[PDB]
Amino acid sequence: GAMGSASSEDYIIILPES
Amino acid sequence: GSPEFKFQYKEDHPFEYRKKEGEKIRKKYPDRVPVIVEKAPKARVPDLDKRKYLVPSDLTVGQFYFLIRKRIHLRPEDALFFFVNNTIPPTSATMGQLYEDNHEEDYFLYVAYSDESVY
Repeated sequence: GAMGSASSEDYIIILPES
Repeated sequence: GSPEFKFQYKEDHPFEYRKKEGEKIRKKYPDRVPVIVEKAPKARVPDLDKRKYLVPSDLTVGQFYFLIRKRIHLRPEDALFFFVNNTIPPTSATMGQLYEDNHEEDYFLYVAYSDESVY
């Protein structure tokens, strides 16, 4: 297939400004 | 999309999608690595709504273990073991060290956790 998203793929990032 | 709670075997089959996802997330966040979160059998740990996560490569394994220990609110005497793709790295290593050792054609990193090591 050929994806056509705009928003990033579903992944829970754990990186605060700290 | 929609949330789901199934083993890696689901994404183990669509090699084309697993690669596309790894490729997109690698370019979106190259300073981070995609990690699969899975609990092993015999464990005695609470469940949280975490299946697919993204962590920085520079994070030390000991620090990463601590964040998850505090996240599951385990007692200090409660045993806890982590296994990144069937291997046990030292707490002095970093997410980038194991990510390099685990470099695959899919670019995904698998992490398991348990109270006791029992296959």
